[PDB]
Amino acid sequence: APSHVPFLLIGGGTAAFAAARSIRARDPGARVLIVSEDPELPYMRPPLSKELWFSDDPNVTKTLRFKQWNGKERSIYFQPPSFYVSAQDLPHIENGGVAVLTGKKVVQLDVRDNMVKLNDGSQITYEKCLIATGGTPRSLSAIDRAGAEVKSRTTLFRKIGDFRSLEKISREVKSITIIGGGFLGSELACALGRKARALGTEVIQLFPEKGNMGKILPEYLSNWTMEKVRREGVKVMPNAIVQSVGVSSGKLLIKLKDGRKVETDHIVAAVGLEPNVKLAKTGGLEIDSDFGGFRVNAELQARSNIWVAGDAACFYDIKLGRRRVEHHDHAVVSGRLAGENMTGAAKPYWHQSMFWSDLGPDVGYEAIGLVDSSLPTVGVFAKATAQDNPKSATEQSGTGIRSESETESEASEITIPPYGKGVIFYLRDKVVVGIVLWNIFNRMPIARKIIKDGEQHEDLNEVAKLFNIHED
Ligand SMILES: Cc1cc2nc3c(=O)[nH]c(=O)nc-3n(C[C@H](O)[C@H](O)[C@H](O)COP(=O)(O)OP(=O)(O)OC[C@H]3O[C@@H](n4cnc5c(N)ncnc54)[C@H](O)[C@@H]3O)c2cc1C
Repeated sequence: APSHVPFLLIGGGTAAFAAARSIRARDPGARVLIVSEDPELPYMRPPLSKELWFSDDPNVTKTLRFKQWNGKERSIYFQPPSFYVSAQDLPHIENGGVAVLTGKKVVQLDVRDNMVKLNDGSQITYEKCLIATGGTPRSLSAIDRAGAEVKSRTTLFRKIGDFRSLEKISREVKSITIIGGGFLGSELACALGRKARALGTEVIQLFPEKGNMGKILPEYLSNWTMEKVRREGVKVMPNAIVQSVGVSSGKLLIKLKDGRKVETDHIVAAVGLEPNVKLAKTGGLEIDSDFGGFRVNAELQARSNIWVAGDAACFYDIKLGRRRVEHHDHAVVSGRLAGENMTGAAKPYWHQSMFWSDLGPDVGYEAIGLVDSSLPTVGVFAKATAQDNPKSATEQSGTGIRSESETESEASEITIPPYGKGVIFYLRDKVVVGIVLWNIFNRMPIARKIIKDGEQHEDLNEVAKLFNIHED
């Protein structure tokens, strides 16, 4: 570990990588150190629950290369390992570079001193610091009460190391249970379900809601989604609240509050995240008590020379106010912006971050703004053409990272032109405050503009025609 680095990026995920890239774009002599508690160099998370499981290629667990839905291979890593310089070389190497200290954790932050201390005792001073620590998976309290035998047979799915362990479990055991009905839980259900159809084994998905993604999607589409996951072979148990987990026979026994017993060999928990804010206390840094995460100003600053980006940040959304998100898009754009600000840009974060999820190559969702199933919603559906699927969208764009194909921009203008797919408008009064797109692609710029303008929209059916017609 060097003693000092001009740019110190704490955490080695998506936000950290985008900030490193941005810093080096604006200052090509810059010396950037990423400190990553994981053994792996920076990598994107979306394939871990999607294309890596759909690959029929051997070796996938070793190589972490995946085929997109269009059949083109891509690495999980943001860049080849050859592109980084060594941490030892970074302070003096000609033209600077980006180094990663892997397997190291920042445990203390000294803001007054512009210094951090690592788990190994090392001290690093900085000029400009980014906190991009992401978040930690939530447990289920019934699992924490359970024996050591239960805990060792529970995966909190989040990293490469979890893909590798679970993929092997999937080939060894007869039954895996996913707890959580959210996008990630549902992705993993389809993933494991596909492998289990091959092996003749069992996959269960359980959650308290009436259908998959029940907190976000309206009842019709949530149920549709549950049927789709069931068509994959998965036993989906909605209305399921876990009372306890123990052991009975040679199995884990999950007892639901309603009396149902579920027997299984392994549990995967996908019940959300908590931002990694441990450094706030030594730092004296403000955390948002309502939403979680480090509070940041318009420019993503927590202090004059500390920025925060990605899952860890609680920022003021241009239209929603204070919020935190768990969006790949946000981690990329806020990371990039934080890097620009670290190099003097003084730019505010005005981005409206999008989210996507794929349940295999034939089903895709996108979301933007305030998407909460308890709001009044208006769904406008149409029938799918051959191109209304994540596969075609990947084929047209060359990428399956939907935030790249959609673009980050908002449309210039909205003027109106005089089920398998659709748009769901989420309303506050009769203002569209959020939108979900189901099998509709390359219209995020439009959805951003509709939410941004915040006009009253009486006839949402005319507005829907922007989504339901060809792109095109
Ligand atoms: C399996 C999975 C699938 C997903 N799929 C999608 C998707 O399809 N679409 C979508 O929009 N989003 C998706 N997401 C969400 C998206 O990946 C996250 O929003 C994104 O990773 C956030 O990036 P980040 O840099 O803020 O945090 P991360 O990428 O989580 O990186 C944070 C890093 O910092 C490290 N760290 C934490 N504390 C310290 C410390 N004190 N010292 C050193 N290192 C530290 C952590 O180990 C971690 O590596 C998915 C997430 C997961 C887990």
